[PDB]
Amino acid sequence: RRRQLIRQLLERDKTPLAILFMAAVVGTLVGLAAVAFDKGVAWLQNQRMGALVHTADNYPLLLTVAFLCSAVLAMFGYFLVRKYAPEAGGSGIPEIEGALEDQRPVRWWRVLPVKFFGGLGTLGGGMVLGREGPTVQIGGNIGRMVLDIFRLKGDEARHTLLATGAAAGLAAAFNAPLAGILFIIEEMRPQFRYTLISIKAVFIGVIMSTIMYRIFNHEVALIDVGKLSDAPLNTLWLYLILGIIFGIFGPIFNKWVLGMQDLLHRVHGGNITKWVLMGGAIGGLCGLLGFVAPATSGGGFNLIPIATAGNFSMGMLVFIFVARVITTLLCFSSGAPGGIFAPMLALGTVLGTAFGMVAVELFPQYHLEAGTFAIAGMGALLAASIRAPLTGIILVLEMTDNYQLILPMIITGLGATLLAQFTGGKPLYSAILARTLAKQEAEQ
Amino acid sequence: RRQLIRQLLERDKTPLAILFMAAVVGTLVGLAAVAFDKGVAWLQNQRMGALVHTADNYPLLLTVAFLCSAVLAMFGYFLVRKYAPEAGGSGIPEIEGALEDQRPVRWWRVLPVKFFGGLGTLGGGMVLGREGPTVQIGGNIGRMVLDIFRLKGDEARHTLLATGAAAGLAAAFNAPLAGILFIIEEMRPQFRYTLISIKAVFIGVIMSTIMYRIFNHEVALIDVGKLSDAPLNTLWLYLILGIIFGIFGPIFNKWVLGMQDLLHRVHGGNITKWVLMGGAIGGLCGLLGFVAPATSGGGFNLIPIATAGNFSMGMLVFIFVARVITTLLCFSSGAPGGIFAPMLALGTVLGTAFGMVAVELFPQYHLEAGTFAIAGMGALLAASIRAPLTGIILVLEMTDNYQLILPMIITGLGATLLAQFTGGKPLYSAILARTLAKQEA
Ligand SMILES: [F-]
Ligand SMILES: [F-]
Repeated sequence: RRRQLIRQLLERDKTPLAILFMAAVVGTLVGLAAVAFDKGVAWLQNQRMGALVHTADNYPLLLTVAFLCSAVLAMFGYFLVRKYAPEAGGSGIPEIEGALEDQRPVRWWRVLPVKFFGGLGTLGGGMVLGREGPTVQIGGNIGRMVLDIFRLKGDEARHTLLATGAAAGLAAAFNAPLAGILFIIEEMRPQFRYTLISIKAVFIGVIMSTIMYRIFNHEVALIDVGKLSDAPLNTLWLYLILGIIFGIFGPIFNKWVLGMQDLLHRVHGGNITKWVLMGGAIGGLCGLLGFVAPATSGGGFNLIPIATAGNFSMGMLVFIFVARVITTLLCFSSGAPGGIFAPMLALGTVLGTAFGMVAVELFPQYHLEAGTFAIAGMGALLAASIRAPLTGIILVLEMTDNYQLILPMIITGLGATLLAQFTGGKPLYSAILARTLAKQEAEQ
Repeated sequence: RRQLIRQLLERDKTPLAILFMAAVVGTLVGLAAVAFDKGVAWLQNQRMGALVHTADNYPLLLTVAFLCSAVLAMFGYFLVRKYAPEAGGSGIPEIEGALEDQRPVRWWRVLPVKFFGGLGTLGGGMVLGREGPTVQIGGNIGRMVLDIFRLKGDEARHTLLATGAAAGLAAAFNAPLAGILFIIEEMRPQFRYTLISIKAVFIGVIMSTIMYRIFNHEVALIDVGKLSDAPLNTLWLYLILGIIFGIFGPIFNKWVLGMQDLLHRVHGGNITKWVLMGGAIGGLCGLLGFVAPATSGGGFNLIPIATAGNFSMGMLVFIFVARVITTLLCFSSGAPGGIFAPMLALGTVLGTAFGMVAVELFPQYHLEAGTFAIAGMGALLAASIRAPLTGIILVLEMTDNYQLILPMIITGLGATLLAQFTGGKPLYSAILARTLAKQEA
């Protein structure tokens, strides 16, 4: 196989100029789409705040329009899903993972407007769900759309522009080019066999995406956490312990999401009307909570900087974790459109923060900042539930810019994946793609 | 399909034996890396103490500089030609080859040869990098524990071979991420599926890196400080720089390939002419290493000086040209040692130089030449080696200027794109190719 290799080695990294140029087009569109989705979600969150001020006096009246406003956007969001694109329910990452395995269709004439407007409903409603879901799926669909439209032939191209769309989609959601590129080549591409995905092409797509997000979102980070302290070698072992804690919690959380998926399916049975109604119910609870306890609802990015800063009481940190596990499960396992990726960042941060606080009081010889532990914890549920540690690590890095915590981040994440393996849990995105592929055979 | 459904449910279940064994490879590679590194510096130190003992007679001191290196160089080329020829050059093509199951991992021979061979050429003050030694030694250690413990399986032969080379790049740069990424972007078999456990390579890189940190904490290899940000209206300049690196990459690639041949003439393959040529080249490096230290050595000392704009335009043009020369000479001569880091110094100098032109041409941009230095620093890597992802994340891990991530990515990508469009190849892949073809011929 030697002579073939020599031929192959000499022909390496020669992506067809067509695919390279098209990567740039996919990037650019995904980016603008992502920017819009973001700007849309923000506008609805804002009109909702403008309603609570038009009725800021009558608390029971105000507690009502807080509920209804979400409920309507929730329902409308669930409705676009169940009626026109069932594949746009849930995250949007198993579905494009499916598409990379050539085992799920990319119906872009339906998913684009369903994911976009349906997500705009759930997120803009104030539900506990992340933009990644929508942007990744949207991005890949936009990937497919420019494939079809220019009728590019080849396996390389289909897989490439599909992958580029998802990577440009993740990048634009977090202002995280490296994490987008990495996510594809760690999680997203097909895991069990070879593929022809030009990394350089995913690259170009991602760049263009990130430049578009930059044209419209310059000067304000999603997460400013400032420059935290260092970690001395004698402190490293504590991070292993935090990893192990995520590691056994990872799989447990995974069960609750799959389990809740089932338990919630009972309530509506498949029925579009019960389902939509159950959507406005969960939706409204979030709009409500988003007023009376805003750290238990929404994206959770706001409470990231706070937990890292030490401005939360252990009691509040325990409250926020428990509550959010509850609302994360409700919002995602109910099948609304939207990711579960970003909400795992908040759950991560909170849990680590609290660990840091206990680490500070038990160990003053160490000179701890509980904030280093929050930051090692932020990508850690990503590690133990999604089993994409290399991506959560680089993603947290890009968002928090605390490179001195590298060793700490890597060790925590790693400890989490190891214990997630060892206690019999599985990558959450893969376990979802599976039940969906298996239902695509059970009813046959 | 039903195959897939059973695959997804079984995903990321690396055999515990492979995981525990990664820990030991990483540790052994970390230790070995450290030892290699302290060895090199010690010898570099001695040579500095010999120039002090004779610091009066200028033509005498020029001599003992030449000789101390010449001898060490000779001892280095010697250990390779005599006991382990697969430990000539960089060492990455070889391990790549190994992972393709097309080259042998003779660890009983490569470990001591690459270690002491590297010790000589590097410690003598030649323009080479510790990666070659450390990645090869690390892969070889990986095979070594695999043999010794008799681990059967393709996954085990491919994983432990990989975690060893990642751990050895991590340890030579204090870049745990770049270690990991180099495996997935460049080292792994590029044209077919492989069962290499990413989680396991990770573990090896952690243990490797920790070892290095036990013995090298509190000092970084490159400190550059915090540089300015890069305005959107400033981004197109980085595209241009990457274009410049993109056309030069392939040309420089030809030159390393050709100089390999043109030096292979001088000695014909003969151990004595070869080891002698070695001491001339090494002698030249210990000599330049005193009269103009910027033209010789690893190159790390001038990167901060270049980034802080503390060189003149002329002094940069010189240093660059001077290094193109002493880089080809040192590495195309077959001396044990990587070409990977000497590209970092090259990429930095070109950048700074481009940066300085930008400053005087566009005062409206409020530019800092150091930002082009950092964008360029991993750009030659992108152009010649064609691992832009590993380049970018490596420079990030060493320079800590993340606000330059767009400019760095843009320049690097403009580098790979133009390298491809001008017919250049992945230099590591071109070398493994050359070696596999000269095999079956
Ligand atoms: F998700
Ligand atoms: F090299």
